[PDB]
Amino acid sequence: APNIRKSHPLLKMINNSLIDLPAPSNISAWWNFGSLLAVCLMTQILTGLLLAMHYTADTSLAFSSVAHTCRNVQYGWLIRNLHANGASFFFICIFLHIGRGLYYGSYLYKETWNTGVILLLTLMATAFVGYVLPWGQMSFWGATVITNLFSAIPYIGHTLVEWAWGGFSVDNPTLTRFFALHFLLPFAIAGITIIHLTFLHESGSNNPLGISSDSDKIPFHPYYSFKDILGLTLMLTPFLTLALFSPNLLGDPENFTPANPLVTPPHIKPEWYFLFAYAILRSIPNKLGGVLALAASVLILFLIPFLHKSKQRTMTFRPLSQTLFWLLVANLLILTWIGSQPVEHPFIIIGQMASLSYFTILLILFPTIGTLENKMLNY
Amino acid sequence: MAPNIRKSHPLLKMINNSLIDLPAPSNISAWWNFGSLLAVCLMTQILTGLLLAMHYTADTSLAFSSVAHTCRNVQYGWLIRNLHANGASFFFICIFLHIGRGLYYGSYLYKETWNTGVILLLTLMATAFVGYVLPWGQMSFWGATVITNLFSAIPYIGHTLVEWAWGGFSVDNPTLTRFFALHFLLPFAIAGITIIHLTFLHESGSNNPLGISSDSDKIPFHPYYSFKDILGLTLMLTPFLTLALFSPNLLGDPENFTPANPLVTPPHIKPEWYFLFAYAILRSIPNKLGGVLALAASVLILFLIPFLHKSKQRTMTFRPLSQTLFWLLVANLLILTWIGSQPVEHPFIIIGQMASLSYFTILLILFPTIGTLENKMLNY
Amino acid sequence: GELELHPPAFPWSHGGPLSALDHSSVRRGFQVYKQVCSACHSMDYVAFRNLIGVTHTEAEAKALAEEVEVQDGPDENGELFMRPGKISDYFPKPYPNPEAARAANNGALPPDLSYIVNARHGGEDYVFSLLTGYCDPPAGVVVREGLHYNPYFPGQAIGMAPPIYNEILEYDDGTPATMSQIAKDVCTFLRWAAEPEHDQRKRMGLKMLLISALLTSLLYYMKRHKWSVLKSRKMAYRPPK
Amino acid sequence: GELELHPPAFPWSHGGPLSALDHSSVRRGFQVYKQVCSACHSMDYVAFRNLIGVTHTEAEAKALAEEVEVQDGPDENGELFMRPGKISDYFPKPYPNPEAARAANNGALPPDLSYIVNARHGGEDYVFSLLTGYCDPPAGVVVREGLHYNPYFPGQAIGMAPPIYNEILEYDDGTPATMSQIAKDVCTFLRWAAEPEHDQRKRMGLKMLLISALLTSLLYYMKRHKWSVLKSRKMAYRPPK
Amino acid sequence: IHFGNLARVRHIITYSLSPFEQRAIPNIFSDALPNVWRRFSSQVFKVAPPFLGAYLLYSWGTQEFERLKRKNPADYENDQ
Amino acid sequence: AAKNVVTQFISSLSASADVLALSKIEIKLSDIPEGKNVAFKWRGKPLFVRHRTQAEINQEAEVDVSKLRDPQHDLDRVKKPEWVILVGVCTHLGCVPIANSGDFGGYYCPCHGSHYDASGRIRKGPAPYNLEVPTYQFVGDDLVVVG
Ligand code: HEC
Ligand code: HEC
Ligand code: HEM
Ligand code: HEM
Ligand code: HEM
Ligand code: HEM
Ligand SMILES: CO/N=C(/C(=O)OC)c1ccccc1CO/N=C(/C)c1cccc(C(F)(F)F)c1
Ligand SMILES: CO/N=C(/C(=O)OC)c1ccccc1CO/N=C(/C)c1cccc(C(F)(F)F)c1
Ligand SMILES: CCCCCCCCO[C@@H]1O[C@H](CO)[C@@H](O)[C@H](O)[C@H]1O
Ligand SMILES: CCCCCCCCO[C@@H]1O[C@H](CO)[C@@H](O)[C@H](O)[C@H]1O
Ligand code: FES
Repeated sequence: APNIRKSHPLLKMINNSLIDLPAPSNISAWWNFGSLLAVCLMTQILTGLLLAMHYTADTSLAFSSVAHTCRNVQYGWLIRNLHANGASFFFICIFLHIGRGLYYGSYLYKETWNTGVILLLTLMATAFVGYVLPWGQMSFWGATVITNLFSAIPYIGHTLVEWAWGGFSVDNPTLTRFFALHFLLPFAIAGITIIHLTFLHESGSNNPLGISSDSDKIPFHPYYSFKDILGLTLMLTPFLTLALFSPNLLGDPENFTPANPLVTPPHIKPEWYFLFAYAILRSIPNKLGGVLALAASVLILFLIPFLHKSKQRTMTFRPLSQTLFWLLVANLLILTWIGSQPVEHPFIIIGQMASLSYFTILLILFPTIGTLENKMLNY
Repeated sequence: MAPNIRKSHPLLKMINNSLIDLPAPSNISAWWNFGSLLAVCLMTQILTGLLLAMHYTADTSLAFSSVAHTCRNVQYGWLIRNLHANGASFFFICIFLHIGRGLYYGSYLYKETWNTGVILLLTLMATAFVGYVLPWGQMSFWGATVITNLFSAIPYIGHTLVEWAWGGFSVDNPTLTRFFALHFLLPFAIAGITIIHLTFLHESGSNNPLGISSDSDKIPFHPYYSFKDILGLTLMLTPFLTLALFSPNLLGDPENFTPANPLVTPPHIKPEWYFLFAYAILRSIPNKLGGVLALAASVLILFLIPFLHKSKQRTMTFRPLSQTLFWLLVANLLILTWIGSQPVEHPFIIIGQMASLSYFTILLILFPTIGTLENKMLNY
Repeated sequence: GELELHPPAFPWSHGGPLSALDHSSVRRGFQVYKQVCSACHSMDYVAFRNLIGVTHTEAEAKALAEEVEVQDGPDENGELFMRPGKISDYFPKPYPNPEAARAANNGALPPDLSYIVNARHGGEDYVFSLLTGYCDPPAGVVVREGLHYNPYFPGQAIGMAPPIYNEILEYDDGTPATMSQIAKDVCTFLRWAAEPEHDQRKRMGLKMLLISALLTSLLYYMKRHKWSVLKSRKMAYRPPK
Repeated sequence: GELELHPPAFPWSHGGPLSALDHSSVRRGFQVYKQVCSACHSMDYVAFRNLIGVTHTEAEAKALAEEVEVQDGPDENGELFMRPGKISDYFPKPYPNPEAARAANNGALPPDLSYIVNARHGGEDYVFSLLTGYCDPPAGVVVREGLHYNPYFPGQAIGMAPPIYNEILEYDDGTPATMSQIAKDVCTFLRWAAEPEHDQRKRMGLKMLLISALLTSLLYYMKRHKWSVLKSRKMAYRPPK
Repeated sequence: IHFGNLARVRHIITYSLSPFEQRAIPNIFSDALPNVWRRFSSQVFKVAPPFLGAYLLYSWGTQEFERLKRKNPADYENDQ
Repeated sequence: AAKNVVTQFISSLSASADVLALSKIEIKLSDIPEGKNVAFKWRGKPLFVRHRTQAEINQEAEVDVSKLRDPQHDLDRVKKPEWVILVGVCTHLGCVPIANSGDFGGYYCPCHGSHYDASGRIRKGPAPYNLEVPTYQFVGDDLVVVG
C-alpha cells in the first residue's frame, strides 16, 4: 500500500476511525458529545489516578487522606476539584448524548444503543462507589440508604446485602471493596466504549435529517476534529468557571463532616445527576416497588429501540413528537427538583405525577403519537 | 449478511478469527503453549489481585497487618494470597519459556510481535516490583530502597527523579500509596498491550519448529490447539498448585514475615528468583552508574535480537552449533540466577562477572558470528 | 421544630470571584480563634507553619507554636513526655476525645472548625449571623436548662453560650474590638482555614478566563475557516435530460 | 565471622504433605506460651476465639480470655478503663511499646511470635534447636555481660536467657514436662500460630492432587483422540508425471 | 479470510480416519517409546554438557566458599 | 473444580472472622435487676435490655392509644415478660434514647423529643416507627443471644 497510514496494522485503525472515517456533512453540535464523553473519561481516569496516589481506603483515614490531599499535595486541591466536578461534566454530557439519540432515532442502531445503555449503567455504579470514598456524612448515609434497598428483594435479600457490605452495615470492609470497584470500573467503561464505537462504525453516524448521507460524506479530519476541539473548549469553559469560582456549588456541605453512623442527616439526597432517579425511587411507597421503579427508570432505555413507530427516523419533521420530547425533558427537570425536596406535600403528589408521566411518555405516548403522525402523512 | 453468524457478527467474527477458524501450523509443539498460559496467567493474577485489593490498606501503619488480616480472617484469604504470590512466579516461568522458544525458533523475526513482547516483559517486571512492596515486610522495604536508590546515580537529574518517585526523602507512606495505584494499574496495561501483541502476530500467523512456510498444512485453532492448550494448562497448573498448597513459602523470603524497619538492614537483600539473574548483573559492575546501565541493558538487549540474525535459516532446529550456544546461554542464566542469590564475596564476585560478560557476549557477538559461520558450512 | 431563619448575605471582601481574602482580617481572626474559640474548638487540619506567609512571619509563627506544650514520645523507657511546639505541629486539641469534650460542655460537642464554613449552609454568613444573633426566646418557647436561644441555630436552642462580646479581647493591631468586628474577623479566618487555596484558586480562575476567551475565539475562527469550503459550497443537478 | 550452625531436621508429626498438626501437642504448646513465653513475647495476630475448635472448647476459651483485663474505652467522661476479656480479644501484649520491652530485657527486644517460625530460616527446627541448645562458649570466645551463649543464634550471643527447663511447668494433661518435651510442644504451637490454615491447606492439597491426576489423564486422552486424525494421517505425491 | 489464500498446491493426496475408527495412543512399545528414546538420544549431547558444566562450577564455587570460612592452622602455629 | 474455586472466591467477599466475632452478643438475664435498664454495645449501636419490675407490664402495657403510629402488638413480635430488648436507636435521626427519663417512664431521645414508653414505643415525638427489636433467643434462660 502507498501510504503507511493504511497499510500499518495500527495506524490503519487510527486512520479508519479518526481521519479518513466517512462522516455525514450535516451532523450538528449534538454529535459533539461522543468525543466529549471520551475526553471526559480520559480526564476522570487521569485525575482519579492522581488522587488515588494519596488516598487511603480505611474508615479511620479516608476523610483525612482526602483532606491531606487538598491541603498538602501540590495542586491536590485542584485535582480533587477537577475530579469531583468532572463527574458532573461527565453526566451533563452523557445526558445530552442520550437526548440527542432519542430525538434523532440514533437508537435504531440497536447495538450501538445497547452498549450505550451499558456505559451509562457502569458510569453510575462508578460514581456511586466513588462518592463513598471521602467517607463524609453524605458518603456514608447515601451508601446506607441505597444498599439497604436490596434487603427488600425477597429471599436473597438480607444475603445479597450482607454480602455486599462484607458485614452487617456499611463499614471498613465496604469502603475497601468500593475503592477497588471505583478504581476498576472506569477501565470497563473505556473497554466498552471501544465496543460502542465498533458497532457504531458498522453503520457510520446518523444525521439530523435522518436520511442517507452517502451522497455527501466528508473526512472526519479536519472537519470534525476541528469542530470537536472547538466543542471541547466551549464546554470546558463553564466547567472550569464552576470548578475555579464556585467549587462547592454542586456539593453537599454535609460531606465536610466525617461520617457518623449515630447521626442521620436531615436530608439524605444524592448529587444532582441521580436526583431524577431518587425521586422515582421515593414515588412508590413500598421498599420493593420503589426499587423496581428505580431500576426500571434506567433499564427502560433498553426498550426504546422497540417503541419506534414513525416511518421517519428523527423528530426533525415530527412536530407532535417534538413537543412530547420537550415535555419529557421538562418532566426530567421536575423529577430532578422533586428529588432534592423532602418527602412531603405537595412534593409527594407532584413526584408521583412526574414519575408516572415519565414512563407514560416513553412507553405509551411516543409510540402512539408516532403512529398517529404516520397517518397524518397518509402512510 | 453471511451464512453463519460466527463470521458476520462484528464481535463473534473477532472471536472466530482468533480462536476458532484461525489458521495454525499443524506442527507447532508444546513450546507454543506458553502464549495461552501467559494470557490465562494474566487473567488469574488480575482476578486474585482484585480479591486481595478488596481487603488491603495502603498505609505503612496498616499494610502488613491488612495482608495478615486477609490471610487470617478473610474466607480463603490465605488461599487467594498464596495463589497471587505464587502465580507471579508461574507468570515469570512461563514468560521465560515463551521468550526462550522465541529465541530458539526465530520468532523474533516477527519484529513487531517481538517488540511488543519486550514491552510486555518490562511492564510485567515493573508490576511485580511495585506489587512486592505492598505487604510492607522487611524485604519489601529494603528491596524498594536498594533499587530506587540506583537512580540517584543518574547524572544531574538523578536525585530529582528519585525524590520525585518516593514523594519524599525515602521510601515511606507516600511511596507505598503510589505503588499500590501503579500495581493496580499496570496489569491492565499488560492486558491492553497483549491485545496489540496478538494483533501484530495475526498479521503473519504462528511460526513453527521447522521454520519453513506452513501454508501447505494449516489446521483450525479449534479443536486442535484449544485442546492442546487446555491440556498444557492442567499440566503446568499441577506443579503450580502442588507448590502453593504443599510448600507455600518455598520461594519466599522469611525476612518478609517481619514488618519493615528502616533501622535494621537485612543481611542479605536479594530479590525473588525471577529477578536474580538481573541482580547478579547489577552487582557485576562495581560503580553505581555502570551497574545500573548494565541492569538496564540486560533486558533492553532483547530489542536488538531481531537485528542480530545472520543465519539463512529461521530456527535453530537444523543449526547444531547455535543449539549448543543456545543451551550455553541457558546455563549462563542459571548461573547468574545462582550468583544473584549469593553474598558479594569471593568466589561469587569473579564468577559473577564472568557470567555477566558471557551473557552479553553470547547474544551480541557469538550468536551472530556462529550464524554466519554456519552459513558457510552449508555452502551459502 | 419547623421554621428556620436563613441568614442574610453580607458583602465579604473575599466574595468577588476575583477578590482574595483580606489577610489583615484573617490575622485578627486567628487571634480570636487562638484566644477565644480554641478554648473549646479544635482545628485539627491547620498547623502553625500554615500561617507563615499568609498572616504571620516565620519568626512569629515559631513563637506561636512554642507557646504550646505537645506530647511527644515514647522516649528511651517507652515514656510519653512534653516538649515545646514546632511550626510543624497542628493547633492543639482542647479535649482528648469527644466524650471529654461533651463532658465539659453539658453533653454538647463543640465541632472542629477546620471546615465549619463549608459544613454549614450559609457558610460565613451563617456563622456570623449565629455569633451575633443571640436573643431571648419568643413567647410560647422555652429553652431547656443548659441551652441558649439563637434564632439562627436549627431548633433555635444551641448549646454554645454567646462566645463573644465587645472588648472580650484586644487586637494588637489597634482595631476597635466590637462584637461584630470580632465575629467578622473570625469568620474571615474560618474561610481561610477551610480553604487556604482560596486566593491562588481565584488568581488561577482569572488566568483560566483570559486564556479561555482568547483560545475559544481563535479556535472558532479556525473551525469556521475550514468549514467555509462547505458553507459556501454550491451545487447543481444537470441531467442529460 | 560468617560461621553458623544450621539446625537439624526433626521429624515433626505435621511435616508430611498430608499430615496435619497434632492438636494435642498444639494445646500443650499454647500452655507453654501462655505460662512462659507470654511473659516477654507478644503474639499480636492470635485471639482467644482462634483456639475454639482447634485446641480448646468454647467454654475453655471464654475462661482463658477472662483471666485477662483489657483496656477499653473511652467511657462517658472520655476515660479509659479496664474490663474482663472476651474471646474476640487478642493475646495481651507484655509491653506497651518496643522501647519499654527493651527497657525490661537489657535493651534486647523479644519479637512478636505470631510468625516467628516463618520469619526464621529453619522454622520450628530452628526454634527448637535454639531453645534446647544453650551451652558454654568455646575457647577464645567471650560473651558480653547480659548475653547468653547459644550456638544456634547468629553471632552466638543471644539476649534471651534459657527460657525453659524441666518441670518449669506442669501439663494439665499429665504429660512429663521435660525440657525437650516442652520445646517440642511450643514449637508445634508456633507452627499453628503462624498458619492456622495448615490442616485445611493440606486437606485441600490432597483433593487438588486426586482431581489433578483424574482430570489430566482425561484431558490427555481427549487431546490424543482429536489429534489421532493428524497423527495417523497419510499422504502421497501423485504428479501427472 | 485466511483459509483459501495460503498456498498454490498441486497433486498431493491425503488419507485420514475419523477419531472413532482409530486408537488414541497406538503402538506405544513398537513406535512411541523407540522414538522417545531416539529423540532423547539425538539431543542429550547438545543439552546436557553446558548444564553439567554449570553444576560443576556451582559445586566448586559453593565448596570453595565454605573452605574459605574454615580456619588455617598455619596462622596460629606460633601464637604460644 | 470450578464450583469449588468459585465458591471460595465468592465467599471471600462475605463477613470475615473478625467481623463475625462481633456478630452477636450474649446477655445474662439473671444479673439484670428489676426496673433498672441496662445498655450494652451491639453492632456499634446501643442495645437495651430492661428488667420490667411489676408496674411495667401494667403501667405501660395496658395503655389505650387507639390510633397507634406503629402496629405494636407484643404478641406479634416479642417474647419474655419482665424482659424487653430493644435497639437503642431512635427511628427519627439515629439518636440514642435514654432510660433515666422518658416522659412515659421509658426512654427519651434528647435530640428532638421522641418519647418511648417502657415497651420502647414512640409516644410523644417526631420519630415515625418504634425502636427496632433485633433477633434473639433463649436456648438458655439465664442467657440470651441477640444477633
Ligand atoms: C465554651 C466552649 C465554646 C467556646 C469558647 C466557643 N464555642 Fe462554639 N460551640 C460550643 C458548643 C458547646 C457548641 C455545640 C453547640 C450545639 O451543638 O448545641 C458550639 C458550636 C459552635 C458552632 C455551630 C454548630 C452548628 O451545629 O451550627 C459554631 C460555628 C461555633 N461553635 C463557633 C464558635 C466560634 C467562632 C467561637 C469563638 C468566637 C466559639 N464557637 C467559641 C462551645 C464553644
Ligand atoms: C525474659 C523474657 C523472655 C522469655 C520468658 C522468653 N523469651 Fe524469647 N526472647 C527474649 C529476648 C530478650 C529475645 C531477644 C534475643 C536477642 O535478639 O538477643 C528473645 C528472642 C526469642 C527468639 C529468637 C530471636 C531470633 O532472632 O532468632 C525466639 C524464637 C524466642 N525468643 C522464643 C521464645 C520462646 C518459645 C519462649 C518461651 C518458651 C520464650 N522466647 C520466652 C526473651 C524471652
Ligand atoms: C462513556 C459513555 C459514552 C461514550 C464515551 C460514548 C461515545 C460515543 C461516540 C464517540 C460517538 C460518536 C459521536 C457522537 O455521535 O456523539 C457515540 C455515538 C453514539 N452513542 Fe455513545 N457514548 C457513550 C454513551 C452512550 C449512551 C449512554 C448511549 C445511549 C443510551 C449512547 C448512544 C450512542 C448512539 C446510539 C450513537 C449514535 C450517534 C448517531 O446517531 O450518529 N452512547 N457515542
Ligand atoms: C468514570 C470516571 C470516574 C468517575 C465518574 C469518578 C467519580 C468519582 C466521584 C463522584 C467521587 C467523589 C468526589 C468527591 O465528592 O469527593 C470520586 C472520588 C475519587 N475517585 Fe473517582 N471517578 C472516576 C474515576 C476514577 C479513577 C479511574 C480513579 C483512580 C484509579 C478514581 C479515584 C478516585 C479517588 C481516589 C477518589 C477519592 C478522593 C476524592 O473524593 O476526591 N476515580 N470519583
Ligand atoms: C504478558 C506476556 C505475553 C503474553 C500474554 C503473550 C502472548 C502470546 C500469545 C498468546 C502468542 C501465541 C501463542 C504462542 O506462540 O505462544 C504469542 C506469541 C509470540 N509472543 Fe508473546 N506473549 C507475551 C510476552 C512475550 C514476550 C516477552 C515476547 C518476547 C520478548 C513475546 C514474543 C512473542 C512472539 C515473537 C510470538 C511468536 C511465536 C511464534 O514464533 O509463532 N511474547 N505471545
Ligand atoms: C500482572 C499481574 C500481577 C502481578 C505479576 C502481581 C504481583 C504481585 C506480587 C509479586 C505481589 C507480592 C506478593 C507477596 O509476596 O505478598 C503482589 C501483591 C499484591 N497484588 Fe498483585 N500482582 C498482579 C496483579 C494484581 C492486580 C490486578 C491487583 C489488584 C487490582 C493486585 C493486587 C495486589 C495486592 C492487594 C497485593 C498485596 C497483598 C499481598 O501481598 O498478597 N495484583 N502482586
Ligand atoms: C453512595 O451514595 N452516593 C450517592 C451519590 O450522590 O453519588 C454521586 C448518594 C448520595 C445520597 C443518596 C443516594 C446516593 C446514591 O445514588 N442514588 C441513586 C438513587 C441511584 C439511582 C440509580 C442508580 C444508582 C447506582 F447505584 F449508581 F447505579 C444510584
Ligand atoms: C521492591 O523490591 N522488590 C523486589 C522483588 O523481588 O520483587 C519481586 C526486590 C527485592 C530485593 C531486591 C531487589 C528487588 C527489586 O527488583 N530487582 C531488580 C534487580 C530488577 C531488575 C530489573 C528490573 C526491575 C524492575 F524495576 F522491576 F523493572 C527490577
Ligand atoms: C482552558 C485552558 C485553561 C488553562 C489555564 C491555565 C492557567 C493556570 O495557571 C496557573 O496559575 C497559578 C496561579 O497564578 C500558578 O501558580 C500556576 O503555576 C499556573 O500554572
Ligand atoms: C485442578 C483442579 C483442582 C481443583 C481442586 C478443588 C478442591 C478444593 O476443595 C476444597 O477442599 C477444602 C478442604 O476439604 C474445603 O474446605 C473447601 O470448601 C473445598 O472447596
Ligand atoms: S433522633 Fe430521636 S427525636 Fe430526633
